[PDB]
Amino acid sequence: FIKTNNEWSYTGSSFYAPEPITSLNTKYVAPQVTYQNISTNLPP
Amino acid sequence: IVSFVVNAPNGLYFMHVGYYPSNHIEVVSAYGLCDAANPTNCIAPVNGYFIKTNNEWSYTGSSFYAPEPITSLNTKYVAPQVTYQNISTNLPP
Amino acid sequence: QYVAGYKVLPPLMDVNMEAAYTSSLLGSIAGVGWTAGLSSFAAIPFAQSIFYRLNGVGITQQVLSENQKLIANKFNQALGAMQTGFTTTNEAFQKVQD
Ligand SMILES: *[C@@H]1O[C@H](CO)[C@@H](O[C@@H]2O[C@H](CO)[C@@H](O)[C@H](O)[C@H]2NC(C)=O)[C@H](O)[C@H]1NC(C)=O
Ligand SMILES: *[C@@H]1O[C@H](CO)[C@@H](O[C@@H]2O[C@H](CO)[C@@H](O)[C@H](O)[C@H]2NC(C)=O)[C@H](O)[C@H]1NC(C)=O
Repeated sequence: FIKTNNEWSYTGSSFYAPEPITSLNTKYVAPQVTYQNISTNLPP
Repeated sequence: IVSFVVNAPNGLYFMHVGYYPSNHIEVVSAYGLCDAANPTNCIAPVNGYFIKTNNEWSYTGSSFYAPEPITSLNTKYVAPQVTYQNISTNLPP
Repeated sequence: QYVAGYKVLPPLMDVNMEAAYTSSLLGSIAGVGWTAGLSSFAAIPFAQSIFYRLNGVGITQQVLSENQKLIANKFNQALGAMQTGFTTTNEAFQKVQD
């Protein structure tokens, strides 16, 4: 869950290449306290 | 698959029951089925292969030839690739 | 070998048997590793094989889908680097000599 200077995006684990997040690269997990909050630009 | 352990007069003696395939045949499969109208919506088989067969595609496993139509229960959504085989005439659900 | 007198047995199989084993394993290395379980066979062309193998270790599909040529050239020079590498600096060559 990279931050961008180009507002998050996706990057893998072995190459630096930001790209927009989708449902194809994440999973729905129960919330924890340390997770960041956002209410400005909702991810798809 | 499974194993069993028994004693031996100076050691340990092992049974191992495993899968042994036979009567292997050759078929024609693809790498990913994706709609032509919607290029984003592409799926890929899970622990198996998308199969073209005769009495259109179906699903097969990975250790036995058991043809079966694909569902969401044995596939996952994967990003489009140019090498994935397209389909436009009979879309699975 | 006979001045003192001792036999040197040839190995258990002729060189063509090792050639057949290595050729079979090189022809199957592209195809065995695509799905867990060794019952099926998946003799893919080697390009899609290395694409999926490099994708599975934490690389997004986009960069490999757009940069086949550079990684192919890197693979070619990486394989060609060891052709002249057979010298004292190779640990495995030193172990062979030992
Ligand atoms: C995002 O907001 C939620 C809602 O307040 C925060 O979650 C709770 O934070 C309090 C404050 O310490 C905890 O006592 C609760 O246990 C948290 N609940 C859950 C379900 O996490 C969350 O910490 C905030 N995230 C930030 C600020 O990064
Ligand atoms: C399935 O259709 C898609 C879209 O029409 C094809 O994807 C494009 O194919 C052209 C020509 O091969 C390429 O120039 C584009 O770069 C492809 N797009 C992407 C996003 O990769 C795809 O080739 C078709 N597949 C089959 C098997 O017919």
